[PDB]
Amino acid sequence: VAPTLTARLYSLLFRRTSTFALTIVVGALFFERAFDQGADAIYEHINEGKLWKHIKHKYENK
Amino acid sequence: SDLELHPPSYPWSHRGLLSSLDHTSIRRGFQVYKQVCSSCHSMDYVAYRHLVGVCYTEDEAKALAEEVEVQDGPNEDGEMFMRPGKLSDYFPKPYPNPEAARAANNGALPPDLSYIVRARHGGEDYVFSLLTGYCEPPTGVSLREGLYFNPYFPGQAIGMAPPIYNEVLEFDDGTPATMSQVAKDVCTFLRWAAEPEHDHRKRMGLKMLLMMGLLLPLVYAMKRHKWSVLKSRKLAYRPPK
Amino acid sequence: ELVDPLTTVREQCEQLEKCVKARERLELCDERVSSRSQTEEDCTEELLDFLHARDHCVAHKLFNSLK
Amino acid sequence: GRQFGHLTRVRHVITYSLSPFEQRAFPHYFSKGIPNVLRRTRACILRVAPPFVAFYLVYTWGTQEFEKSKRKNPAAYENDR
Amino acid sequence: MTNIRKSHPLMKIVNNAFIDLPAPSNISSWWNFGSLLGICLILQILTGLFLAMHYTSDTTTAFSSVTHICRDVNYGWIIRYMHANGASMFFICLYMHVGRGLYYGSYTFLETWNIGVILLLTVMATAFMGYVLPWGQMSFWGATVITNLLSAIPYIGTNLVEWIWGGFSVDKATLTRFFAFHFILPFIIMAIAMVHLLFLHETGSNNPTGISSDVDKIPFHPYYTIKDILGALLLILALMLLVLFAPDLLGDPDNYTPANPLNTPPHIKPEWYFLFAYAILRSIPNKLGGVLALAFSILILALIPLLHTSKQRSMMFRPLSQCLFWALVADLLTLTWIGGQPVEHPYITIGQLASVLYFLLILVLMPTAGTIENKLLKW
Amino acid sequence: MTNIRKSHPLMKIVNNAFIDLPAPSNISSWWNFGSLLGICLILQILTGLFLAMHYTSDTTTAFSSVTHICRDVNYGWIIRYMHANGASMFFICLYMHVGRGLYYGSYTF
Amino acid sequence: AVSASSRWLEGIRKWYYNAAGFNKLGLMRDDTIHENDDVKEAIRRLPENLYNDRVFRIKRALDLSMRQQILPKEQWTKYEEDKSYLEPYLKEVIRERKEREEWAKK
Ligand code: HEC
Ligand code: HEM
Ligand code: HEM
Ligand code: HEM
Ligand code: HEM
Ligand code: FES
Repeated sequence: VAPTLTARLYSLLFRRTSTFALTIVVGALFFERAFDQGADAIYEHINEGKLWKHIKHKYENK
Repeated sequence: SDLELHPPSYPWSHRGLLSSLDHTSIRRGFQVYKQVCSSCHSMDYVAYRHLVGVCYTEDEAKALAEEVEVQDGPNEDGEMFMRPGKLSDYFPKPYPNPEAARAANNGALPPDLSYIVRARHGGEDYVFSLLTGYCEPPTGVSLREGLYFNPYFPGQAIGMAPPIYNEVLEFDDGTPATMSQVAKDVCTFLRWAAEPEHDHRKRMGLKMLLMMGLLLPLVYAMKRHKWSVLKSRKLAYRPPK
Repeated sequence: ELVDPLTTVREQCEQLEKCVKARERLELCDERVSSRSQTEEDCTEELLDFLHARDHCVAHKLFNSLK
Repeated sequence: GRQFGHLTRVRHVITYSLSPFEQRAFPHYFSKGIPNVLRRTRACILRVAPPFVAFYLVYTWGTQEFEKSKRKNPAAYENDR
Repeated sequence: MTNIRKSHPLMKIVNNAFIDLPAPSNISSWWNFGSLLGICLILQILTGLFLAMHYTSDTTTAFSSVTHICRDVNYGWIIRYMHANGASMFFICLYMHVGRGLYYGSYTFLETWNIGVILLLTVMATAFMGYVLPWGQMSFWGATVITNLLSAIPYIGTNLVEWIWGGFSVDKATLTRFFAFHFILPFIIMAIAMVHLLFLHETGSNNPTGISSDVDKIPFHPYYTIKDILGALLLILALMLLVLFAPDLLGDPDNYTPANPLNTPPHIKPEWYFLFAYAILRSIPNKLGGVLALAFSILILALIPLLHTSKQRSMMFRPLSQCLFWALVADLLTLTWIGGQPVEHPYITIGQLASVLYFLLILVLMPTAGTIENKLLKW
Repeated sequence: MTNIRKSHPLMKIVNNAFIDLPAPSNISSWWNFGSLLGICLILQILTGLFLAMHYTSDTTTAFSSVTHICRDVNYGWIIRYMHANGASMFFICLYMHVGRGLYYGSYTF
Repeated sequence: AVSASSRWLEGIRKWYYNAAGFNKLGLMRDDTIHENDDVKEAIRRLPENLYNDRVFRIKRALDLSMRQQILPKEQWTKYEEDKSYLEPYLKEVIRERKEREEWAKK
């Protein structure tokens, strides 16, 4: 039997205070970069042809 | 003491929560102002900065801006300008002055329409109806000559002669121009006016929501985690008695 | 031409019951008005009501029907 | 004095408790709690709701009472005279 | 307290008015409010502040600046509404804080009450001036009304009008005087805030049960702090939810209309929360009568602690009065909608009805009830 | 402290940080300053305040308002200078407070 | 001027006395009293056997509030069940100021 990630991760990170805090400080970076991107479509995928991002393709670069 | 009518609520491109504006009609409805409302009612508050939001290419509306302006500039080097240059500029007012404005419309004072939506009760359908409705004077009524009978007007008589008929104009697209369409194509325009951020601002709405459902159960977990002890109490009265 | 969907949709709604119903009252008013319009009598009150439910019908229809 | 020390005098109480890790944040949360809804929701509801109902009537009552009073002039006096 | 970081600066010894503040066991969410209140106050402070920067009060120009604010200023629009949209929320945060007061009748604490009294009275007056700032028509006339309401004092009334005015009109002085007040004022309130807390830390908190809980207390730092953490942010949601999706919902005041001194709007009501007070103004035909009616009407709160007659505190064990308690609740909520309407007769009478109804509820019924329960309960 | 009006409101117990604050015997006028400082601060607060009323900052207009202030405003002139003329005095009140500091080197605290 | 109606009164008592949770919640009429400064002196004169058994309830009592869990309805306190134990000692102190006050008049 092998320790589930938690047993590992706790021994890995949450135990040592910084280490615990460290990945916490890490996670948000990629997160928001991933988060900001992934959500926008959900907004945008719903909003289609009503915005020059879609509209101005009619007249953009002439 | 008129029964105050209320406009039936219409669906809209923006009506729903996440429902956005569509600039295609917005572009068109502009021309209307560029055609019609520049007659009297002004809008003072927006620069030519619209460009790409109403889809106008930087050049497109700039060159479009260029023609709009053009006044004096030679008073002993003290000026304003012809030909606006940049986008910061606003529209020329068809009247310099309420005196000049009102007399021209003969006692009527055309309002500036910039925020007027937020002024009037009942959103856009107020106007779209007010656009639509013109009725035949009932038997037993008369009007001031300029006043034209619509129950939508509060006193139900308005000096505004109905502007909109089918094909008042030709759209920028070339879409066949229709009283209702010409009317309805504008109704998105001012809806945009008072809130340029409207389209943009909704983003935060979806942004915050999924952000929001995160933490509360999380918090809700933590709290309980502490309270887990208190609600777990036991008591024992074991008096030496 | 172009005929609109707008006024097009009107008649299908004003076809409905309460429309002509009050529309009769409009006559009933105006009929009574007709000679008696010498008196204060006027039908504006009624026509509001007619138009009131009129377009609620029109609501569900022609907006979807326009461009 | 020192807030906790001199509070009161107490004798022969005993307390029993666990680490929070010993247990869970949902010890039959659904199952156990859902009944509790009633005994509280029934407790006050006897004492509280009805006054509002009276209000709500008045809301429609007076409005309706208002409505006729103006809305139709050819009512008390019809447009005859 | 050996090497405790509490005493090392003497300052943090004071900080032990919190960590080790003992606390009652059973506590409704309804005790979040006291702490909840200050929250709004802070978050506000910043908003109107950065807003204060780009805005200017100049009778001709001022309103124009605002247009500039939500439009061309970086994120100018989110900010205006924030400071505003906190306001009503804050008030609903208010009454609740009061609300807990009587339902547990904690007003047994004596001058503390009176403090909580005055503390409020200023606050409403504050945003009143704050509401002038937008310089809307409804602002203008609403401003114009209440001073014109003041004048009725039999001898000295006159000057004080044009004294506060600083003239015959609503003009600059009237405005830009206030832009000091509507601004300078709330700080002193904050200064006052702590005082209102001090007294409470004479005796320690009150409970739900009207029973001294001293047998059990709790260190504050671990726990209620948490429930705060929850209780705090919850506010923000609706607060942030209203603001974006349906900004103008509570933005029921409609006037961005540049105020016309000549022109009058079809309707004048103050904003939502005054209105019952304003409603009661209408009631008395005597214009002076309504004044001593209106202003006194709230002053009753001072008078409550005089009327506690019972032998047990918290209402939740006296069922009968509880009815009155709720009975009063809607009665307040009633005057709203009446106040929410013009001056036609069916409402008028109805409005005329609840007025004297109102006092009777508090002033007589409440003191009357408990007496009998004692006798009923053999006390 | 029997029936002492210090403890009756708990507040005035704090007020006993002053009445009974012990104090040194030999003291130069040079120890007036600490208390002296706050004086200016108060008197100021009012002056710029009532001044703040009629004045407005608008880049084009603002300065003009000031002219209006010392001239057409009731006693407008006395007031402007006050708020101003306190200022430097206050600063000279300042350094002295410092001045006492080193000459007795009290910075040991 | 009540005899049969006297009997007819007690129901509402017994009813009303059941209409306030403390009968369900395990209290008495005594322990629910508002605080009085005499009660202080009163509580002074209580012997522990009396004093203590008052106490342990409150501790037990409040606890349920946090969890809002009312006692099993049988174990609820009953109307016939009563003890005024507090009041008689309360009664004495009352008279005491009266006498003093009375003398204190003149
Ligand atoms: C005849 C010049 C003119 C035309 C063209 C014109 N306006 Fe009208 N408009 C007026 C005047 C003047 C009034 C008020 C008449 C009166 O007061 O009796 C008015 C009425 C209005 C009103 C309602 C009055 C109010 O107080 O809000 C609005 C809104 C309005 N116009 C906007 C528009 C719109 C939308 C169009 C395009 C359909 C338009 N104007 C075209 C001059 C004009
Ligand atoms: C924004 C205004 C106020 C703030 C910031 C404020 C702050 C607080 C805080 C932090 C508490 C402690 C927690 C609590 O008991 O609620 C409190 C308690 C209290 N306040 Fe204030 N309060 C305010 C308004 C008032 C008002 C208007 C009143 C009375 C009219 C009042 C009277 C009380 C009372 C009686 C308590 C104790 C209530 C109890 O024992 O449950 N407070 N207040
Ligand atoms: C509880 C705290 C406060 C309340 C209820 C309040 C009241 C108001 C009111 C009624 C308005 C106008 C409403 C509106 O514009 O929609 C407003 C806006 C404003 N308030 Fe306050 N005020 C408070 C604290 C402050 C603070 C802390 C500041 C400045 C730091 C301030 C300054 C302003 C300013 C400058 C505005 C202009 C923004 C605007 O009017 O749109 N107020 N505030
Ligand atoms: C307006 C600014 C200040 C005010 C209102 C103020 C207020 C006071 C007061 C009331 C005292 C007690 C009386 C006295 O000892 O002078 C005091 C003492 C003192 N202050 Fe401040 N002070 C101010 C500025 C400063 C500054 C700028 C410093 C140091 C840079 C300072 C350091 C001290 C010291 C060292 C003492 C004790 C001096 C002694 O023992 O004689 N203070 N201050
Ligand atoms: C030690 C306290 C203060 C100092 C040293 C100070 C500094 C100044 C300065 C340098 C000026 C311009 C000098 C001049 O106009 O001749 C001034 C004027 C002014 N100060 Fe302050 N300030 C202080 C406190 C305040 C306060 C409390 C207020 C407002 C309540 C305030 C607001 C103003 C205003 C509104 C003016 C305009 C009057 C004018 O500039 O002529 N300042 N103050
Ligand atoms: S004060 Fe103008 S009508 Fe009452």
